[PDB]
Amino acid sequence: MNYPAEPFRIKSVETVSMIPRDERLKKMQEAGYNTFLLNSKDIYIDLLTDSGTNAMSDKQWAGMMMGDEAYAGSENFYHLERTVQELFGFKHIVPTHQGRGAENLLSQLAIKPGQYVAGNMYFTTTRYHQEKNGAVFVDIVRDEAHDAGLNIAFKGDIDLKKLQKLIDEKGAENIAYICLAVTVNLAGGQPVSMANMRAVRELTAAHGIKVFYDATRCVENAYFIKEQEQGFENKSIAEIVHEMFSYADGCTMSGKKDCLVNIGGFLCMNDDEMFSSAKELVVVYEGMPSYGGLAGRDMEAMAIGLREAMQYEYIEHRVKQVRYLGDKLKAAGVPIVEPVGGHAVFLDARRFCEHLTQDEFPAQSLAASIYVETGVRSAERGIISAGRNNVTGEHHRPKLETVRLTIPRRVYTYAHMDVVADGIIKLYQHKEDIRGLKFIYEPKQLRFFTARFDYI
Amino acid sequence: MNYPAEPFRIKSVETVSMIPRDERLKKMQEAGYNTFLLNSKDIYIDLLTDSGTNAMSDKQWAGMMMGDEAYAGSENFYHLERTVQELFGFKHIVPTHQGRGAENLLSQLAIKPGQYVAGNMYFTTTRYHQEKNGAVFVDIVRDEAHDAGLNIAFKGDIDLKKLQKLIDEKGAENIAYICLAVTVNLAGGQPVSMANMRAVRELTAAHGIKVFYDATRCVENAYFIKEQEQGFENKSIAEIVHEMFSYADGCTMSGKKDCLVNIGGFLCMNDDEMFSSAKELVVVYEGMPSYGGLAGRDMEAMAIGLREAMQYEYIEHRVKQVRYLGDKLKAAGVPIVEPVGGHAVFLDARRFCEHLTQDEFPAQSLAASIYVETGVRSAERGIISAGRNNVTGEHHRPKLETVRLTIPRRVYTYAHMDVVADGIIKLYQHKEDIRGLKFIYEPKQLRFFTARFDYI
Amino acid sequence: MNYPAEPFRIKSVETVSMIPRDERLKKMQEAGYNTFLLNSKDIYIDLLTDSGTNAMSDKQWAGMMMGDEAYAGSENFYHLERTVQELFGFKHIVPTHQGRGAENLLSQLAIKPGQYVAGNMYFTTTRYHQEKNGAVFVDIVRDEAHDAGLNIAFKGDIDLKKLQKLIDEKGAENIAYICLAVTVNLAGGQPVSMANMRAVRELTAAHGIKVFYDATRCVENAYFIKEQEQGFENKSIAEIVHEMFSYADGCTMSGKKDCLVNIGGFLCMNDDEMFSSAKELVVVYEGMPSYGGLAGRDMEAMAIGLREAMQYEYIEHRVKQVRYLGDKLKAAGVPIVEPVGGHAVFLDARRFCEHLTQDEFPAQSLAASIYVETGVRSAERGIISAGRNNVTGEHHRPKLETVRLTIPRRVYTYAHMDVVADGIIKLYQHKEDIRGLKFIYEPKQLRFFTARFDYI
Amino acid sequence: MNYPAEPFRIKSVETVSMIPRDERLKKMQEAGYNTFLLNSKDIYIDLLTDSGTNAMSDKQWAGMMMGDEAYAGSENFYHLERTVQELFGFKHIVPTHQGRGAENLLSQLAIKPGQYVAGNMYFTTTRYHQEKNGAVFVDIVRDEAHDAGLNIAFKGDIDLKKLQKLIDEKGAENIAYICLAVTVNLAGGQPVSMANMRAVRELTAAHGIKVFYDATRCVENAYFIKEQEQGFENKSIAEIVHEMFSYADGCTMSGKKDCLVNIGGFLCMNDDEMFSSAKELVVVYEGMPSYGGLAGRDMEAMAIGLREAMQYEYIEHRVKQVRYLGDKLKAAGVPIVEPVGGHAVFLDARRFCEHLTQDEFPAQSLAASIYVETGVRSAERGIISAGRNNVTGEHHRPKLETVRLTIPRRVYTYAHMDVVADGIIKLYQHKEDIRGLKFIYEPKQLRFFTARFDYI
Ligand SMILES: CC1=C([O-])/C(=C\[NH+]=C(/Cc2cccc(Br)c2)C(=O)O)C(COP(=O)(O)O)=CN1
Ligand SMILES: CC1=C([O-])/C(=C\[NH+]=C(/Cc2cccc(Br)c2)C(=O)O)C(COP(=O)(O)O)=CN1
Ligand SMILES: *Cc1c(COP(=O)(O)O)cnc(C)c1O
Ligand SMILES: *Cc1c(COP(=O)(O)O)cnc(C)c1O
Ligand SMILES: [Cl-]
Ligand SMILES: [Cl-]
Ligand SMILES: [Cl-]
Ligand SMILES: [K+]
Ligand SMILES: [K+]
Ligand SMILES: [K+]
Ligand SMILES: [K+]
Repeated sequence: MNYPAEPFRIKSVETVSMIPRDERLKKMQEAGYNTFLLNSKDIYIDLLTDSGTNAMSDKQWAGMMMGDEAYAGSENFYHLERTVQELFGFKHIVPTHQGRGAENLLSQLAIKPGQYVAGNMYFTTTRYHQEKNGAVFVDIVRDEAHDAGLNIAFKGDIDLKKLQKLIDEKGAENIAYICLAVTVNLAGGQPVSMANMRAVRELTAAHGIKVFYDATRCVENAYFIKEQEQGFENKSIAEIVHEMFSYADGCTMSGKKDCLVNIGGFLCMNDDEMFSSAKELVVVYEGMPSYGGLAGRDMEAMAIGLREAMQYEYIEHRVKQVRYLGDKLKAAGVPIVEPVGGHAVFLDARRFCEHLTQDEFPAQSLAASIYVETGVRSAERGIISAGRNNVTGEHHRPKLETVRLTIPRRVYTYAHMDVVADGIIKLYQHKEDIRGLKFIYEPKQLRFFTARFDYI
Repeated sequence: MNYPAEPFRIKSVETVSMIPRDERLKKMQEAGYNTFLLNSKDIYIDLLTDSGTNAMSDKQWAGMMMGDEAYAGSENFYHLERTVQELFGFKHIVPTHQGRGAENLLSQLAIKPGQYVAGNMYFTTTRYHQEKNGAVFVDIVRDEAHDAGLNIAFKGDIDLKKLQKLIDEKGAENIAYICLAVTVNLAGGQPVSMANMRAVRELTAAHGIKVFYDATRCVENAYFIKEQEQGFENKSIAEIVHEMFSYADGCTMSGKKDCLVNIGGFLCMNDDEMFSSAKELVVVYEGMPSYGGLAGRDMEAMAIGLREAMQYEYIEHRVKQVRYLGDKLKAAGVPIVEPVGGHAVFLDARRFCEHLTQDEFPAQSLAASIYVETGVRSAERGIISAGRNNVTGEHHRPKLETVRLTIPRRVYTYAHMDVVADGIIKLYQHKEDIRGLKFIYEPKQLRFFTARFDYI
Repeated sequence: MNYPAEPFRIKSVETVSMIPRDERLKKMQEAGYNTFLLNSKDIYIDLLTDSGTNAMSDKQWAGMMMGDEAYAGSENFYHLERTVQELFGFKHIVPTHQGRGAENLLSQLAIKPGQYVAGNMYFTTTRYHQEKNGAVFVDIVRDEAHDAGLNIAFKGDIDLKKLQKLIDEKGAENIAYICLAVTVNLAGGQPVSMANMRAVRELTAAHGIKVFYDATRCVENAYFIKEQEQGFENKSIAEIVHEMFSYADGCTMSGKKDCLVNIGGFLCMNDDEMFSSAKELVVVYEGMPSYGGLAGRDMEAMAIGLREAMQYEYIEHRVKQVRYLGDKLKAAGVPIVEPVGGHAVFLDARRFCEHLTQDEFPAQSLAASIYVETGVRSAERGIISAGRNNVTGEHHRPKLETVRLTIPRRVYTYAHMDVVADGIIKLYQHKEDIRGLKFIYEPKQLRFFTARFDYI
Repeated sequence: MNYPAEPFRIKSVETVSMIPRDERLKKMQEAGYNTFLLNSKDIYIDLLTDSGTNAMSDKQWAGMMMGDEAYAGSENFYHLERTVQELFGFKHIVPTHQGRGAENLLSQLAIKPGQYVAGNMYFTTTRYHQEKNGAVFVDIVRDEAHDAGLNIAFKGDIDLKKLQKLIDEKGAENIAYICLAVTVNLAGGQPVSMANMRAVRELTAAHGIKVFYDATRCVENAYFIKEQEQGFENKSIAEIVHEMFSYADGCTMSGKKDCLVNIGGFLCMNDDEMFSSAKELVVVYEGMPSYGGLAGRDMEAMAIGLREAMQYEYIEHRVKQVRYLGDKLKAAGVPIVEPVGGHAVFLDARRFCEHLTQDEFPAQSLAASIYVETGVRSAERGIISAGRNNVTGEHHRPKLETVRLTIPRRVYTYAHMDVVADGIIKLYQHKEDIRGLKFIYEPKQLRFFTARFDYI
């Protein structure tokens, strides 16, 4: 209905190139049919992740010239701190070099073994850090989130009856915290409504339960709220973002997503004692409370980017660029998760590869075939990424078996999207040629980053 | 492909203001309805010129960090010198801060007063430096080049009969040189064939006449040759460039055009004694022969960009992006100069606004309307820019009353082109509503730069 | 020459300023009398640490423009990898965001709880990661390293008899590894001889014991070998470095020291299995095996800086600039650790404050006093940094109770060193006025980074 | 005997080669014993000029990432405009790519055939543009300026009697303007007093005569005023600069000197009519009035740097670093121009090599020897640069036969100065071994840059 032009100009460029199909085939076999193991120079359009692949602005790069590299008390730390305090409203901030650094801190601090962490689906590293510290993870997202072809708004919402049932069955004091993610990545980058955030806050508060947001794509989320939730039409993105976090006790953020940077994240909290504990731990893994495993210039760039993300036209274009790709795939009949989310289009590999069972890793193989036929790199987001259940030793078997076409922010154009859509539409015409995979090498956790496979 | 995807990704972005229509209207009126008085900060898409507005590459910006700022013997100078010798095949090079710096040097070195300089049309600064040093300019472009709507290939070609005629009516000894421009800006960015460059070289050499290229858009020109001149389909852009200059005795270059930089130019020649004399003169106006009024980093950026310009996919996309805008305008019935040239689309503001007389400044108001409706700045290239006749006091009346949509290299997308086209097309549907202008402040010189207007 | 000029020019600058004494006193109080808690903007000359505070080169800032920010397979990773393979000679490399990220990995991978890690003294984070994974740390440095005034060469050498005794008493199978640090920071930056490294490799290999170097100041170390170990005087820094690591099974390194960067580190090993295991773990804490919690641009800068550090004139100047500062203090009677080490001058606070006992934290108070009187920040390196013995709950009581005047690489001049020395000399004249401190806030590990104190 | 520490620390370094003496001799030979022909890569300490060789700040480099490269109405133009209007107090500013571009403009604008332009000595390019436009030059500096060893304050002052004399003999209507330079370069960097600027303005104003400054080293000049002129002890650098230009009708500025940039200049004036004419001409030679042959980023850097220059500690250190080298040379008995100027030390090569006559080029040979012995490049500033008087074909015979040790701003340390001094002193102690030179290649004009020599 609307695909706006880029609300910015190109200031500098990076060359892209395609290698022949025959070379891509060798590369893909070299990589054990795992797109995560391919090499950057062999990729033409790199949709592996929107993590840390974003284009910075001229103002960010100006800040990159103004790094105060002091070991302690860098002025760039104070700019970051004031910016996050202003925009998110949390009392305290601890920088980390990226998101999983903050998850490591939060999980060590806030989980006793045997407690439960509940959330609206999960991100791989987030769940791993919860479980590594002794938590049992419980999925409390609404059922609709797991239905790929279901086109409803705010699919990321928590089901308050699931949360209430967990409380009734396990007791509030045995829930370490709720991890509320905005947006919800596995559902396709699906937003959570303000009404749901408020409802979750009221119920958890009544039971003394803490709520930490996974804030990684919170600006994308705020845009969906402005666009679709009644009563927010006229509120600014910044106001919506500030209200969202008013319903939380803290957050983990990978700045490498919505803060428009190549590195960076942080942990926020309102509680003073937790803040003191977090500082005692940040020095073990990351660095000082005033740099957290980041150079000063990166704290600067992250401060500037988070503020830039609040510009309405930027985030509207960001999200509608993704929608353009998904709209084009859907109009051609390629099966995708719906509605399109904020950061990626998720192909529905279960439908794309109906000739394979999920045990033959259709998402992983489709990702491989897309690179072979198009030079586009995408991510597996199904049974491989979901990992092994620690308790049963068997695959987690998510209902969503998808391939993620993940869009870095401010990097590509609509013409690049057309390339991506065309090549996937042409692969769809011979989708029965996609072969099942088996493991030849499986890491003990987060296996999808470096596992190797062979064709069945 | 008609319209290829960009053969690069965005490395960094330039922040723009997405100023709405009501505010653009206020800004346009405060500019005296003169786009030259607009502030850059208030412009979304700036098509005033392709000069010095290009986006550099990551490699060029790496070069910007390696500026050897020494007054003499800079490594960056030696890199520029080697690059230009390699790619253009001239013996000697003298850097200048931009094209008209080299034009100053060439016209002082190579023109004895009274001599003739003949070229395929002309450019403002180039002709001015010729005439300033006593030359008489003669236009030897083919008659077709002055027919704005005639769509023929290699429209910038010289008419060899005109050059022969000049030689017989004036004598070769009285011709300082032939100024062969590639492309021809005033015809709309029209290319010159290799066959024509060969023919021109042959005739002149037979009479001892020198040929200096105005080379500012030589790479665009090279693309047209690869695309459309029989025999060159399989030659690389570099091979075409090197052959082109092999038919010249030297050149003046604005790096600000096809060397993909924001400042920079140079003078090349093969003659040892002209070179000695250029090195004396460059000290007067520009700088040392080893930096030419450029920072070392800029010599570096220009060395790198000129070589990046040789990449086929880059220049193909550069030219086809301009063609896309022009094609889209032409399909909607918008009157343009044809065929579309390499760097810009020229709107025929006379036909656009037939209901206005030339004295009511149709090009100038159309330009103003374009900004109001889209945030796009465009250049009046008609009666206002032609200046006033001071002997008679009436306007100089240009044959071409145009608005120039000049496209910087690697800055904009096809979606920006759609903003431009869509907005001009809507203005075309209501062309009768475009109001004439009248002066309210007219300076005596450079009136295009600071004049102010009110609607009649 | 005893004090060579800088083997480089200044490319860009950062202003320095001093706030008045009365304001510094307030700042010192607000900081709990812990220099680690002061803010950068309040520091005149910041000698807190040489960690990450280095000035990068033009070549490094060129690489900073060439960040390939791909999530997997960045070109910058492969540059780092081949640079470290070339210069250190290890088979495999895993990037980490800095040194303690590498330490986390090594200690988790190579320690069975109950085993011993033996080393020539220790760095705080290194030992903490050893202990938190269940090792007992054993100091096997030669006795002389603990004798502040004893001016002998290669104070950092392991005592082979101490190592053999540990083997005899505890069994080789109960030794997780030997952590051999080059230089040895706590002894004052004291080098290890190539003969010692050889002897250690011969003994350990016969017992099946692995040796991992803490390579963080290995280039400083190499310089001392070149300067003072007979038969190396005309070998290149690079040769020496490569031979040093030929005696190791791997290493941890903080690039923020001798790789001349503001962020960055890595883990190296020769063993194939351990490498596979390291990659399974890097994704939990840091990131992919091909970015390790760094931006692409940072792997690039680190690759470039490590190679720059091999330049003899650079490392000669670096080390002799520290010596200059130590020579000036010593000549004026200020007590220092001797001989001066590679990266810092260590004030002997035991002799500076003979009126205080070590239980009164003379080093912590001397660092506070230096800042208040001069605006120079320096680090406690005594009883506070030594930490708390977790078994008995008592302070570790190091013989060395020192203050570290830590020199960032390529940042300051000899004139700055003169200012530092003059201010400390003047303080020493009223040394009796320095008051003892006591804890008011003690973190549970690594307490020196954020502890707060008050005067006794 | 105050030599302050640098009021900045090193943010980034420039890589340098330090080739040994035997290779420097080889290079010096290949260069024809002319230091202007040496390559930058072969020089350790490059004191050829303070022009465009300065180190910029982090703030300037952040400005470099904020280049608004628009052809008209760039934010960087507006920032430069308001900054110069503010700090110099002129009504109108026209940017130019460097000083001699502005001189071209001023001389074309303000000189009528046959008029006189009188100044306190002259600079090469400034006087050339004056004469080229029909002016007759007249030196009205005080006679003292020409006496090298005369150590008096404000040596650049104009002699009011000579000005009154010129007026009486020639008539004020035949004087185009007084060209007053601050500092006076050819006298050795000698300052002009506020008293003299005031008196010059008074006398000229009495006769309706214009005064235009050469402002290139106006900040250095302001420092001398602050340090030494009674009435200005308590005035800031900025207040002094602003008062200085209040005694002028306009100025030409090379930003490559006291604006702390690598490229840039401008033309200032108060007269509305001359401004309009200057805007007409700037288009011919430089660019639009809105960029003047500069990239937007450079207008930015120059705007930032002019303001930085006003910082007392910066300019105090700048001047006292030059003074340090001069004082060390004079204490060793090396003959120099006195007092030491703002930007350079001038060796008196006449006395240094009193065994040679001027016609044997003692300054040129000394410069050669300085480089061979230290890797310092310096500028011949004597008979060779004076040039031939080609009316007669003989050498011009300046009273000042000098070698200029020209100090770029913020690039070097006092340790570098010691390198320079130590080597020159060693040379001085066997100054008889310096061999005379003779032309083997002389150009007709500007022989300083390309002439080549051999030992007699
Ligand atoms: C063919 C050709 C050129 O195209 C060219 C640059 N073209 C301009 C600049 C420009 C010049 C005057 C007024 C305006 Br309005 C705008 C443009 O905007 O099209 C030059 C000069 O080169 P230079 O600008 O580097 O000195 C020489 N020959
Ligand atoms: C007083 C004063 C100057 O000193 C000056 C430049 N001064 C140089 C450069 C320089 C070096 C060698 C030959 C030449 Br010829 C020139 C120097 O080394 O001292 C200029 C021109 O400014 P510009 O260089 O920006 O055009 C105007 N006035
Ligand atoms: C990417 C991500 C993370 C982890 O962030 P990193 O910076 O990659 O460690 C956590 N949660 C979500 C929802 C993410 O997308
Ligand atoms: C600085 C240091 C470390 C830790 O590295 P970080 O990058 O600070 O985490 C480890 N060992 C030694 C000897 C060090 O000096
Ligand atoms: Cl992922
Ligand atoms: Cl000149
Ligand atoms: Cl420390
Ligand atoms: K520009
Ligand atoms: K740092
Ligand atoms: K990245
Ligand atoms: K320069």
